[PDB]
Amino acid sequence: MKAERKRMRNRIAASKSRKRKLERIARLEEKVKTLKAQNSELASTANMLREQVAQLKQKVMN
Amino acid sequence: KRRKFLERNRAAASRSRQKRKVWVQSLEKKAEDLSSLNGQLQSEVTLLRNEVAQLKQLLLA
Amino acid sequence: TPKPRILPWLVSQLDLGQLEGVAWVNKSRTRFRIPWKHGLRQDAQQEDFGIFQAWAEATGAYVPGRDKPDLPTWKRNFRSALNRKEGLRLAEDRSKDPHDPHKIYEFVNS
Amino acid sequence: PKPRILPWLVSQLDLGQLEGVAWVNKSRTRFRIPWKHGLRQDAQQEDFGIFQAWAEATGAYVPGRDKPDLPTWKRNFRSALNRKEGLRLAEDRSKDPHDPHKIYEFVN
DNA sequence: TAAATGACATAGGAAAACTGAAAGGGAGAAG
DNA sequence: ACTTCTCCCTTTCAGTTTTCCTATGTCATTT
Repeated sequence: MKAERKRMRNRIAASKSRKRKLERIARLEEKVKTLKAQNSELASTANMLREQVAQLKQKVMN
Repeated sequence: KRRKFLERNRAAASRSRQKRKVWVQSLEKKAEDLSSLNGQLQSEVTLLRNEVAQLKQLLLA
Repeated sequence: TPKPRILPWLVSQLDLGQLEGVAWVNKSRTRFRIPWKHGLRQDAQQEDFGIFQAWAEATGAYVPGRDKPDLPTWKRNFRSALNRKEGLRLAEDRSKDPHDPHKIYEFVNS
Repeated sequence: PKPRILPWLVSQLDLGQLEGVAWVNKSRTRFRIPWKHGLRQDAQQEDFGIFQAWAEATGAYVPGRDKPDLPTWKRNFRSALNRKEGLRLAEDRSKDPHDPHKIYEFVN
């Protein structure tokens, strides 16, 4: 009448914990997907601005 | 043969868990680096964007 | 019937060496070893909880007949007592070792 | 000055100026004290008020740089009551999820 | 048939509170 | 005015016990 209920408190918490752990992974998986995608877009813009540095140097130097 | 089957499953669950953990650690390290890589680009774009405007507005136009 | 202090009591169990798996591993009595099998293996006999249990009955926490065994608690209290005993320390944690799990403690002073 | 514990505890009870701290028995024979364990993150000095009151009352916890000490205030309060033969616990709800508390009764 | 793995329910832990029993203050009371 | 008690709560002794979490053993399913 004391120990039997107490195990229940433990399993429910354990279930919350196992489930919560998975969600943290799902949230984690989504982030790697967002980061690679955002990052590639930035590398191109870094290059686009970079192309100009070579381009302006020819235009300005003259 | 009951005891060996249990001993075997258990070693396996451990063999499996260790594998799941390394992947998760492998995923997080990948995660730190992309955010870290993501970080350089936001700044580099900024140095470049100022570099293009400062080089372009003052020196030519 | 004064309450036994844990270190002296643990030491005599060692010297008499009656409980299996419980014994010095360094003949110069400085490092001893305690059976520590996980309380979920079905193939578990008290043999794997003899010290945790003995100390429990020894302090009157576990009075056979009145009480219900509780292997996890016996083990938890035993480990906790040793933990804050500054003058003793783990030295090896073979706890999850497939063939004879155990932990090995060692004495020190400074 | 310099208070005695039983009379002081009783006045705190009559005034009932501190939540969870009151009589639970018309004939003011049994009272109750909030006893939440100081490790639940959902605990900051409101569940430790009487232990706190006694500390200031005996001039122990002078809010001025007397860095709070929940553990100690609680320990000393429990200890003082413990060796007060004529008062005794009667229920230890201390680990109760929703209202941690202990209920003390006077040995009428 | 035998490893892997997903799900559960329990067991194991590090830190820090918490405890009864037992020795300590300390500020008045006694002498 | 100075020493010894006392009365009454504080401390500490020596382990327990909570909290919050993690790690395993054992199925039931997959692969």
